[PDB]
Order: sequence, then C-alpha cells, then structure tokens
Amino acid sequence: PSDIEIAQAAKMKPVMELARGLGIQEDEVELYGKYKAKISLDVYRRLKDKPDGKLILVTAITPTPAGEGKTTTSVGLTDALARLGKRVMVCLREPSLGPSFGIKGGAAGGGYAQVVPMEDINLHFTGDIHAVTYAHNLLAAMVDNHLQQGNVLNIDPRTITWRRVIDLNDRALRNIVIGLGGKANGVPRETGFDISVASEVMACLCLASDLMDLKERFSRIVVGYTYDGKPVTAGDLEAQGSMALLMKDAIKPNLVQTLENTPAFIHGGPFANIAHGCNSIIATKTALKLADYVVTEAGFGADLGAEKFYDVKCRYAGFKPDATVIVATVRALKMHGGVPKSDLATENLEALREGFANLEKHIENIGKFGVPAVVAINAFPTDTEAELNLLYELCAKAGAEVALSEVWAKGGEGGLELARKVLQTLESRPSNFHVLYNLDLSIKDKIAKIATEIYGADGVNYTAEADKAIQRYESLGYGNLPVVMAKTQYSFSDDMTKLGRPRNFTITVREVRLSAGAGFIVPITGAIMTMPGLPKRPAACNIDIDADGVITGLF
Amino acid sequence: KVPSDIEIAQAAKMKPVMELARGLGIQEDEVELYGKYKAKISLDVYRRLKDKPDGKLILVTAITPTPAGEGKTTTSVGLTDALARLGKRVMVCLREPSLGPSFGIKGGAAGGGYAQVVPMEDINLHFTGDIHAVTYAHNLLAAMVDNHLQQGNVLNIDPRTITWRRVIDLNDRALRNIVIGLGGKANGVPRETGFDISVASEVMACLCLASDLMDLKERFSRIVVGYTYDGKPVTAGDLEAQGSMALLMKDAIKPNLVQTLENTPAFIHGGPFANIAHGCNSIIATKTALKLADYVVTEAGFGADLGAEKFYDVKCRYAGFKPDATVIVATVRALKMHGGVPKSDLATENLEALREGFANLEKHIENIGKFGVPAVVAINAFPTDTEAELNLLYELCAKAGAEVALSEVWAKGGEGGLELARKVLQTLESRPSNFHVLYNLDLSIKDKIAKIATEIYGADGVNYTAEADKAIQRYESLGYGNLPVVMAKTQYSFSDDMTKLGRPRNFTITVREVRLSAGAGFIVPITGAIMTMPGLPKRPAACNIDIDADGVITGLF
Ligand SMILES: Nc1ncnc2c1ncn2[C@@H]1O[C@H](COP(=O)(O)OP(=O)(O)O)[C@@H](O)[C@H]1O
Repeated sequence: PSDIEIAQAAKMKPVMELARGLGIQEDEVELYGKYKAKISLDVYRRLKDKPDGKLILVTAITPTPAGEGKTTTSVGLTDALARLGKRVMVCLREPSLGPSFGIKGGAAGGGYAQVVPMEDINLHFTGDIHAVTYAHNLLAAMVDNHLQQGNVLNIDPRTITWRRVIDLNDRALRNIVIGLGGKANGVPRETGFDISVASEVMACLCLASDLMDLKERFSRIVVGYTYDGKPVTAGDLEAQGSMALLMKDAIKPNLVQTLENTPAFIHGGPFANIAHGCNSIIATKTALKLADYVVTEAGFGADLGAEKFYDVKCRYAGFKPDATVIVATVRALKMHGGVPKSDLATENLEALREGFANLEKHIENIGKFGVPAVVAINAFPTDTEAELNLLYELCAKAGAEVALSEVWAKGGEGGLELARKVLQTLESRPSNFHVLYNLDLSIKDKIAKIATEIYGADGVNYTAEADKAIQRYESLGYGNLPVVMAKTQYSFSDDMTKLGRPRNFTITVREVRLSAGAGFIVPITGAIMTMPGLPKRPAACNIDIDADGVITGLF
Repeated sequence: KVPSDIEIAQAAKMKPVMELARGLGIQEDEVELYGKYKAKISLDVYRRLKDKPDGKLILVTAITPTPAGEGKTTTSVGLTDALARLGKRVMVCLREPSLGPSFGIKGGAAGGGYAQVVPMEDINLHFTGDIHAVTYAHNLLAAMVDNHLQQGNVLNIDPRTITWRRVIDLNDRALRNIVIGLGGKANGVPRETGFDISVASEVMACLCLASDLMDLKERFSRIVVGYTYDGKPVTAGDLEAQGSMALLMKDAIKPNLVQTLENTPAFIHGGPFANIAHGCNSIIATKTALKLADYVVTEAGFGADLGAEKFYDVKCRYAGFKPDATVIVATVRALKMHGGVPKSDLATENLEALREGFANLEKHIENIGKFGVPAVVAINAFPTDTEAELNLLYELCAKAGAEVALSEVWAKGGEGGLELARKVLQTLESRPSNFHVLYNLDLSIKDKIAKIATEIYGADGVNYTAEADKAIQRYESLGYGNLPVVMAKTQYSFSDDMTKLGRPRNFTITVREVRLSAGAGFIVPITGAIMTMPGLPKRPAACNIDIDADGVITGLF
C-alpha cells in the first residue's frame, strides 16, 4: 500500500504505557493527546549514574536523487532489535513544517518502518519549532528596538548578522529592507529571513545539556558589531532569559513510537550543512539511560553528518558511539558509476563495481574514528541477484560486515539479519572512539584534516574575505572551536556533479560565518540556501480537509 | 493581606480537567489533554447537544477605559465563581492573550488576585498553540500570494494594491513598514508591505466568528488579498489556499478547557482586536458553554461603546445568541478621571468630580438599554474609596434605574462577588430580556455608521474624507454593502478624540479610511491612526526576565 495508508492501518499504544514500561514516572510525562508526550529533564538528572546503553549511529553513502533510506533503516533496525527482545529506543529529528506545503509531506521513515503519529509529526507536532521561531525573532525585535532607543551600545546596523525566521518556504523574505516609515518606526536597514530550522537557536536546542546551558549559549550569540568592530551579543542585550523561558517545554524530548510500538524520541531538527544534522543531545542521552540500545542518525552522507556527529555532538555530550551502520542501495551505487536516473532498472554489474568506490571511502572514513562499521543494503525490488552478491562480496573484500535489509517491505522481520550483525559487533568488537581533531589546532588546521582525511582533497584554498574573516575570529578568541563544513552533499568535493570518489581535487572556502551560541565555526564552499521557495504548483493548492476530518493532498 | 498574582496562581490546587470535563457531561472520547490541566474539547459535543436548550448568557462589559484600570476580566471570573458557590452550573468564556505584552510592558494574569483562570504561565505563553497556528495560516497565504507573482502572475494582481500583510505575535516596530522581494529575478517581486501583531489577523477574527471547521474554511476562501490591474478583487479562494489554512487550524478550532482558582470550569479560545475587529472570544466556545451549563459568563474588549456593541451587533447576530443580562464594571477612581481629576490626585475624595464623571457610566447604561438587555452595574471596590463616594455611586445608579453591587472579588474571590451574583440572578428571574441588534444589515454603510455614532457614541454626525468616500463606493459596488460595521476608534472616549473624557457633547466623528474583512464578513471604518503592531519600550520586560535551574521564573509578572 502507501506510506499514509500503512500509518492509518497501524494500531498505536498509548504513550503513557510506553513511558511507564521504560521506567518513566507518570509525574514526568506530559501528554499531548494520548499518543505524544514530553518527558521531563528530571529523568536524566535522577538516572545520571546508571550506565549508558549501547550507542548506534545510522549514516549512509553520498546522497543521490535515487534515494538512500537512512531513516527507514534506523527505524527498521530498531524494530528488529525490539523483536529480538532488546530494550531499545530510536532518536530522530523533527522535520520542518515547510516542505508539507510546498513539495512533500513525507513519512518519518517509510513503508513498514515509520514513526507515528505521522500527521502530527508533519504539522505543528508539540510546537517545538514555533518556540524556536518566537525565540529567534524576539531577539531580533530586541536588536531593532535597541537601535530605536538611542543605540547605547553603538551598533552599526549595516553589520548585523542576526536575521529572522519562519518555517515556510518564502523566497520573498530572503532580502528585505525593514525599519521604514519615519523616526517613529525604527531605523532603516537591510536584512532578511531564513527557514526556522536553520536558526542558530535550533542548533542550540540540539547541543544543550539542559535549560541553563541553553540559556548561557543564548547569551553568547553574536548579533552584530559596534562602529569600532567590538562584537555585540544576545547577553549584551539581556535577551537570554526571555529566550530560555520561551523554550521551557521545547527543551523536553517528545516521546512517540514505531508501527510496532517500539519507543521513539523525536527532538530537534537542524540543518546538516551550516549546522550538524543530529537530533538533540537531550534525547539521545536520555534514551541512553532508558535503554540498553539507542539507535540514532544524522543528515546527509557520513562525510558530513557522521563526521559532525562525532566531532561536534559526541565531543559535547561525552558520548562514545559503540557502532555505526552505513546504508547503501544498488540503485544509488550505479549512479555514482555514471548511470543516469532513467536507466537505473537495467542491470549493470560494471557500473556497480565502479560506484562501489563511494561506499569504500565512507567505510575507511568511519574507520578513522575507531568505530566498528556495518554496511546495510537497502533492498530494492528491481535489484538482480548478480548485483547484490557482487556488492556483498566487495564489502567483504573491503573487510566490512554487510547485511540485507528488507525493512521497507516486511518491518521488524526484514531487519533481523542486520540487527544480528549489529549485536554480533557490540558484544565482540569494543569501540575505540576518538574525535578526528583536537580543538587547540588552528581553524585552517582543522579544515585541512577534515578536507584531506575525510573528503580526500589534496588541499584547501581560501578567498581574501575568508582569510580576513578567519584572522578576525581567531583575534576575538573564537579560534579553538570545532568547525562545521558548509559544502554540497552530492559529492565528496564541493562540485555537485563530481560523483564519488573523485581524486586530484582541492576544496575552496569562500566565506566564514560564526555561531558562538551553538559554539562552532562555519566555512562555506558553495552558495548556501537558507530559505527555499515554493514550486509553480505548491502542494498547498491541492491540500484539503472535509467535514469528517479526512485530509487529502498532504501525502 | 492579598499576595501577588503569581504567588496566588501557584498556591491554588487545580483539579485534573478530565474530571471537570466529566462533571460537564463530556465523554472521554471528546477530550484531548495537553497535560493534566488543559484540554481541547471536540466540536461533536455541540453537535450532539444541538437540540438541548441554551443556558443563560451574561455579558461583562465596562465604562470608558483609562490608563487607571477598570476590572472587567477580574469581574467576569469572580462573578462566575460566586455563581458556582450559589450552586449553579456555570462556565466562563474568555480570550487568550497575545504573547507579545509579556515581553514589553507586563505579563497580565487572566484576571487577577483571587479571580484568575489557570494555569497562568501557560495561558500567557504558548498555551495550546492556537496563536501559532493563526500565524502560520496567515503567513502561508501571504507566501502563496508572493509566489503567485513570481510564477507568471496569472491572475494579474497589481503588487502595489495588496492588502494582505503578514503577522507575528511580538511587538516589533521595525516590521510595520518594509520592502520585500529584493535580490534579483530569482527572489520574488519587489514590493512595499508590513507585519501586524498576530492577534489583529483576520485569520484570528475568522477563528472567533466561525460556526465550525468547514465554515472557517469557507470564510478563508472569501478573504480578499489584493486587486487586479483592473480593480477586480483576488480572494484566497482564487489561489486555492483555503484547504491548507483550514488544515493548519484543525486543532485550533477546538476550545480549550481550563478553570478558575476555585475549579469552576472555563474556556479560553480566540483573541482578536477590539478596534479593527470585535474583541470577543470564539462563538464555538461560547455556544458549547451554553449547552453544557445553565449559566455562561463571557466578556468583550474595551468599553461598552466598542466591545458590547460589537458583541451584540456582530457575534450575537452571527450566532443567534440572545443575551439575558449584562454587567457593567466601574470604579470610583476612573469615574473621577472622567470628571477631570488627573491620575496624580485620584486618591483624594471628590464627590463633585465623581458626580460629574458618572455621566460616563450613565451613558453606557442607556446604551445597553437600546439592545433590550437588563443592565447591572458592578462597582469594583478599591481600598482608598471612601464610603461617601461609594454611597453616592449607588444613589446615582438607582436614580438611573440600574441594580448595582459592590464587588470585592479581587481580594476575596467568589465570596466577594456573591452580592453581584445574587443581583444578576434577581434580574434573570424577574426581568427577561428583549434582545435585538442595533441595526438592520440592509441599511447602507453610512446609515449603519451613523446609527452607531449617534445612538451609541452620542455624536451629532459623521464626516468622511475623499478616500473613505472612494472606498465605500468601491465596497458598495462590489456588493460588500450589506455587511455589519466594525468601528476602529479610540477606546478612551465616546468621541474619536482620546482626550475628550466623560460624556462629550456637540461633536462629530471623522472617518479617514475604510478597510474590508470579507472573510470575517464585515467593514472596518477607521477614525484615528490605528496601531496594528506595537513596539517595545525603553527598558523592555525581556531584559529583566530570567528562569533558573529550579524552574523558578522572575521578572515575568
Ligand atoms: N479591586 C481591585 N483592587 C486592586 N486591583 C484591582 C482591583 N480590580 C482590578 N484590579 C487590577 O487592576 C487591573 C484592572 O483589572 P483588570 O481585570 O486587569 O482590567 P480589565 O480586564 O478591565 O482591562 C487588573 O490587572 C487587576 O489585576
């Protein structure tokens, strides 16, 4: 059937059951209807000394338009592990609302490997993204107001880096002039809007230890500079309290479940380019004390998500990932061997071997962190046996454990093979985890290592702006932070057409922005889209809902 | 004695709302919890109770507002709580406040002292997310307008005539006048526009006047966003936005159950502007109450010239409600302001200035009379009032033929409103109402405007600018001429001059502009300058607001 038909055919257990079965007190649960809830921060605070379960990351090979299925696999693996009688959770990211009205409206996973309720997840859910948005825009309000009231701190409005947010895809608000209409109405200036999920505030929600840490981060944010170049912060404006208060429910992870009633957290949902691409630390760390096994994931390929997962999230949280799955398809692999999307159903053993180079590299890279990999093949109905076997073999020739996953079609039952290979790994392969780089390196040094060790670049080139920008940040003492690489995702390089694995290439860093709040540095290599726009016939036009509450055109 | 408002909210033991739901005859499968102290009730409740008779309906209004405060929500809640003590099956319906104030001027409890609806913190903050949904539907439509320009402008909208602005629920002056669409041909179509505070949104007004979800959708469809180069209106229906907007409001349409400090059940739902709109809580909420209780108390923004008039002439009209009684809140202090006494010396007894400002109150009673609804005055007692002033207030209320009661509900809760409650009940038992609207829809716009201005405001007559005269002809030509009228006027006078206190005579109202709400289904004549988006003060509340590890809040109230 279809993703949505399946969600609706499903039978959901009240979430309080699940809460209780995990050893969550009824006074720590906060229902939003009988199938979603917020879990207090007190749970972690009281289980602070229990041991952490096993931490498992689901990443993948370089994205293609032919599709990977990295979420499907986190949920299916999770549903197999439940069927082997394991005490397991899954942690996932909340999607933006914006797609639902432009292009998609999509399942959190797909087939018989989703998290539910699907409707609520795609609409307002528990309002987490409304609170980010209000927190971001209050700050900007307070900025523009502070100019109006004499601008005591002597900010140069033209230097302001803090923009606005909204969780709709509105190209019209990319570049605006505000502050018009007179001396009563503010100070004219050039600014604009980004999509709310790209908010530094969303990044902070996802890297905070607790509410008081969320507040200190807020206070550290850079909104702009004085006429002399001194930086001004959210704390210079006394914004941090108000913004923390506006997030007091948002900071609590949201408990949901799979089609098969395995417990799931959904919490946070940042960008994976100008930010790190994970769900929150709060949820993953809470899941760790509530389960023996935690399955989580990260955006884009392992060159980006996984690398940041390890180098940002784990570093902050003090997590030691115990294993990592890497997803791949025979379809996707052939594209990396030059086959076009048109011809993906024609068998091509030759193309599959060449395209394998993409996967081979990721495995090596995952190697670099001392985490035991496992390849998981997403089964696809037009894949011939010759192909699959050849893949299986090539992973083994690369010394990698590999499994067939049919979790899309068959649910927890299609994940069993993979689950077993995962369990086989946890018990018998102790992880030797370490960050790829030290924080004391310079900014250029950190970018080199990643660019050379992870992307396979000969080296890195900097523009005059980027050079001047790094020289400034280091001089303000922002130089011993991590680094978050804003690159394309469709290649190891920064050339979207250079399908993996290219050699003899260099990476170029065109701009450098700062996220003092989240606590990192962002090198840009391409033009980055922080606010997408609607297509010619947006989905909104065809969405409807009748008298009986039956919805259409949403999925 | 009396603690702070927030000290009181936290000291009060709330009952799980599910109990309260059941106490009201609501089935488990009609309730949807947001924690154990908030809930959304199904619209199917009203549907299965459609044939039950209605409870009594009791409107709480007030005299002309001042800075110096009135006391209307506090009365609404205290009245409710007294009625509950007297053994009656009663509900109160109120508006959800905007988020914005909490970060500028102050967070205002929903009521005050011992007359509060709770949980306080949640109602002021995100509550059940109704205002966020209103915000997302409004701005989705606006995104859909700009996109339509970008994609070949098939409907031939002239960007420069676009009336549909955007919204956000924060007080941000810098966004009032903006230019968007800049950056090249890939980034939209440059144009002048702006933001308004989310509670001003026609979307909000539509939420508060919809019969149910399919009706709220139809309204949405009728909304006018701009005009073609030829002058033809382009509706949100024309851009097929109404289904999505409705879908974005699927939980927002359900009234939210909560309660008072004394566990009397309560609905908070909807929250519009009382000037460019009607200043009332939702019809959905009010009509459901009327099926689940023998007594329903609700209220309207601003003084009775504005809210009451709109409650009667828009809300009750659309709903088929017939108000059985109406309460008017006055204070001694404010009545002296209306007889000339400035705020600095309001504590000083002054019988002569009190006698003079009573004129304000006198005029409102008369006006309430014009709708066939028996009035009852509620004197909101304040500790510096002398007994001589109070007795002279009671005398003047009798000489003017209105029952009257002292109300000490701020200090003493339900007990402090028993005397008023009993007067209200005397009136329901003995003076059934003769409710009629003020005006027929068939009058012309200028006729309806004149009826309000002369009958209610006390005006000699009404003047128009050339712009207004163009707008009115335009609206009448397009057939929006048999609509109700929603007068955006200052609240601090009967006049449109915010300094003319009391009961001004020999005066004339002037209508500078006229906007249209096709979706909410009314015409809006503007008499002043109208602030649809306030700004923050020199030292905003946000600067002094904090929250520590123990979850303790400060500087929020
Ligand atoms: N009798 C009273 N004593 C002290 N304070 C009062 C009294 N009545 C009202 N207030 C306070 O003064 C303000 C006026 O009452 P409120 O219900 O807030 O006004 P309204 O709803 O009429 O705008 C309120 O914030 C309320 O808390």
